[PDB]
Amino acid sequence: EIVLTQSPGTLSLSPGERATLSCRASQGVSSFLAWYQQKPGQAPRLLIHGASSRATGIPDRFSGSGSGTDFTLTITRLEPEDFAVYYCQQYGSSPRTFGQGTKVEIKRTVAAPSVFIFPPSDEQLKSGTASVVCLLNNFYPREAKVQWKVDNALQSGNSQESVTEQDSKDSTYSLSSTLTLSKADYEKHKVYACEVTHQGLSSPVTKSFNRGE
Amino acid sequence: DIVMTQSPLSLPVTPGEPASISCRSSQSLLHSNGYNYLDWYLQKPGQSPQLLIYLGSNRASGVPDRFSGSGSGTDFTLKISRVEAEDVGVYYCMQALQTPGTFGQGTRLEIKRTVAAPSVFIFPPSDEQLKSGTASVVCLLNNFYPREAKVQWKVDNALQSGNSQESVTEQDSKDSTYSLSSTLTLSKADYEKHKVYACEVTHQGLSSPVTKSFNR
Amino acid sequence: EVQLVESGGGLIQPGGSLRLSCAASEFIVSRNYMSWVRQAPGKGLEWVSVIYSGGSTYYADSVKGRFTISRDNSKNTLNLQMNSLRAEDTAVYYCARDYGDYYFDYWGQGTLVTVSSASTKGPSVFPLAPSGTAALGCLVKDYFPEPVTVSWNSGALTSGVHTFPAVLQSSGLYSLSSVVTVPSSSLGTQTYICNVNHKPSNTKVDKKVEP
Amino acid sequence: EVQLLESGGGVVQPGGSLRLSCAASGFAFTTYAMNWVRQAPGRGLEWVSAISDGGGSAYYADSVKGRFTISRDNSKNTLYLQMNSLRAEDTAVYYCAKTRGRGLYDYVWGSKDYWGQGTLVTVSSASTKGPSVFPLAPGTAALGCLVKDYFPEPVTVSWNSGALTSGVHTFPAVLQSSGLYSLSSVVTVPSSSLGTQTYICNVNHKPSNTKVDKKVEPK
Amino acid sequence: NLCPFGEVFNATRFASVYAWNRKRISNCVADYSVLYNSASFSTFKCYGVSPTKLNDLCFTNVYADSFVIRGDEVRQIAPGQTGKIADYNYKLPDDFTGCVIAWNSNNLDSKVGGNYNYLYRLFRKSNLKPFERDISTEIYQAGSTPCNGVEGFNCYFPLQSYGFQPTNGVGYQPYRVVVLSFE
Repeated sequence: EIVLTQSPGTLSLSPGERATLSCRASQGVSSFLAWYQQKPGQAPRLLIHGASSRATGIPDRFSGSGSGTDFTLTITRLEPEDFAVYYCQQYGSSPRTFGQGTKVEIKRTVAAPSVFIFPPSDEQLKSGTASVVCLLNNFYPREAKVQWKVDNALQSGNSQESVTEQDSKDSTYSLSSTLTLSKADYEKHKVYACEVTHQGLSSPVTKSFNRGE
Repeated sequence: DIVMTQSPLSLPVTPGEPASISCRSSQSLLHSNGYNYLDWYLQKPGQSPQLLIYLGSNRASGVPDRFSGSGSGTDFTLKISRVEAEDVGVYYCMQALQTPGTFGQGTRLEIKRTVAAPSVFIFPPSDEQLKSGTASVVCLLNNFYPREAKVQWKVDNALQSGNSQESVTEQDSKDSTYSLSSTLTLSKADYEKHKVYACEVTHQGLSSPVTKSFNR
Repeated sequence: EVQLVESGGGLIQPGGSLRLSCAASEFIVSRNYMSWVRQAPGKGLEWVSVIYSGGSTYYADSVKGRFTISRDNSKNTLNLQMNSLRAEDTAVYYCARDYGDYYFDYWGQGTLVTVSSASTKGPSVFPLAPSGTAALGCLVKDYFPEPVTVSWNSGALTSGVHTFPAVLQSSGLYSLSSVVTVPSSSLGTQTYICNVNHKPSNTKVDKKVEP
Repeated sequence: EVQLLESGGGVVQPGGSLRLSCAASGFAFTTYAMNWVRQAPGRGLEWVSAISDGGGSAYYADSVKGRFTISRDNSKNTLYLQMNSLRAEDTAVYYCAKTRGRGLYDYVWGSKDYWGQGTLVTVSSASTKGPSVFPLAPGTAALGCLVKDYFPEPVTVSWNSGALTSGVHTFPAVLQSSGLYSLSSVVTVPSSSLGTQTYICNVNHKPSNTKVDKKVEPK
Repeated sequence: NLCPFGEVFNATRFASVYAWNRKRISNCVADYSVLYNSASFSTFKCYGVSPTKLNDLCFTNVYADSFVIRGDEVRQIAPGQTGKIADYNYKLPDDFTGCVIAWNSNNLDSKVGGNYNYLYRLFRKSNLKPFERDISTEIYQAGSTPCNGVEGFNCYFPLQSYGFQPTNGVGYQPYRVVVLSFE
């Protein structure tokens, strides 16, 4: 099978700027290459075929180049609706195969998150499980670090986090972190805290609560 | 043959404003198969023509959505919902039914742009040319709108006539202005028995006529 | 006016059977190259199977002997019979009009096929009580399988709502949080309810979230 | 990828003959009908001829029947226009244009999807003459080149080998009483740069293999 | 009488696969040694007969088909195959008795910019009967709307050009193919 390698894996640009996506092929596929655009939650959309032919209704700022093993897709003047994942797909041999993708994210100014910590409900405690939730709201860039502190001891390997997709309005991310414990291990500790490190913060920001309160 | 009648032959449009070109046909172009066999072509200045609409209502490959074809039988219409500077050029309709392929007379889309007065320059003849016995004095009216201007030569403040050639560019595709050059041809004998050569430009864009001159 | 609409997705045991169906609107499956393409959650695109305009069929090596592509001409339907379903096979399945066995120029919205040994369990919904600007939410925990849909005040409140992608925790269940930002001054007076709907388990929960 | 290269076409003495070529490039030329369309200087498009794929069917405008021959070499992808008994009313820019569709009712003479850049044909008694280039010497200045006394058309003028495109107007040529053409080409620059910048106009008159560089500078 | 196999193999032009040529060969003697001893025939597979022993057999007719395809597709010029060549352009019978030879023709059939003369059928509503080949150009209706003889959306010209490009990998180069049938 032709193995299709796409780079860069992710690409942060600003509306109006120029985008150059690359897709290299494990062996010759001549001109038999297509490019697709996929937005989150909906089906992919054909942009070009034959390495350089625009599909029907595809704006002209999209353009394809390459032959053999090295192909590139170029968006000339990035519009706010051109920010998605782009796949290449060879149809020269074997099974037809797709690249692994390239996320084209909008870059904007640094935005710091506002931090919220949520103690578990009495209803959930009855079930025997405690879930502490730390919320980081509307920030950029995406890379943030969350550190859980239980009675000021740094925790590790007992929490899971989840990021949103860029907000269409203000181009920001949000993030939640969920520390999970048994009712027992939860109830034997006093102060739960969440420490957030992010470029938009001069020094990390802690939100905390006392569980006996 | 089928006669195609275009209206109007010149269409002034303000940038952003919609435009409409009418095209009427001798016979009905409605084919048995439901399609009206009318095409719309555009020829931008200096380029070769280009398909906009085919079979009456279908935009050609690459054609923006603000271009639009409608009508049936003998009355058709091309509409540009937002006219912009790149659209300047000549539009031709054409029937595609029968063997005499016949075009409309063409419609010159003008872009009714805001009044801009010309920059005026005058160039004496080179010395190279004066060796070979003649002299060309060139006056340049640059980036003006509308196209209408009077240029007037004076040699020692004496009006000229009959020895003046001029040429006007087509409307620029970015800023929608015109440029003009006027050439006053004389013999070297005549050109060196006067000293002041003046070019006088009157244009709606300025208050009083502007004069550029040089002394030989 | 052109359209491809999949159906028949859902939760099925390992080693069970499931029959996907794709209904075409304006353009005839019997005269077209039709294909199935699948996408595992958070992963790339894999071609599965194709049927030629004239009848030939081809399959990805991972699904030969288990999948069968076919079509109902009297109903303009593309079909995929899937037997011996595995974990690997959990994905979103797309039917696509296939231009000459080359590229896929028109896609349907897709259908989600979850193949797991777990059982359809509706979620437990807990309040994330608010403690100017204020944050509040609902923890939607231990359901199976996605999707689940959160809304706030029956949809009358969409501004400032974030719902996070679900996470599969070690237990093998699904957990997500949905949060909304509201003014602090509104906390006592305004009432805030998340509306959790989990159609796979046929389950619906409303809870008041409050300080 | 589709492109259509016209060749042939220069000055032809009246009553004489000429053969136009159109070289097709990046498409299934063998499957499409072809067209020749004509534009006389200062006027509109006139259709002249059409030919189906692989020859066989040809069509001609009234004004060229008996004198013109459209033909096709599907071997090496070339279209031909044989022009006999040429006339003043045949002086025009000629270009091949590819028929858009390929179905039964798309028609050989019909919608034309891609057009070539064209080739100019001049029916005239006159003799070919290369031009003479003279400078038009100069907080914003004008300068340019006068390209005088040449036949036939066209003449191309670039500035600094193409590096200077912003601000250039090359006017249409005018026909002087001598029978020869004349044009000028001007460009606007910041006056503050007339000191140290250099402006060279490159005139190219292919019909006579004339190629001239004149540097233009404040006298 | 030498059977005119030189006219077939050393032909100047070859046919497109959808329009493959056939030459009936009758009333002569043919020298099959000159074929198996050719360094050029990358493919030389024979069905129902043995290649060496082909100078010791007699038949009442011999048929010679020639066309150009991609190297990736010579795999399909064999009994019991499927794919766009076997199904819509050139189909051999299950009970084939003959030989199929091919040879890379990059030097004669590809050029820079692409040679678009060679064509294959892309759209056909039903598989082709063996040796049963259509020359048709009617546009292909892929929707419920009739096309009314006008190429457009869901209304595709049934042929497509190979666009033979000189640079490609070997599987994409043109291959001239000759099929000999023995009956």
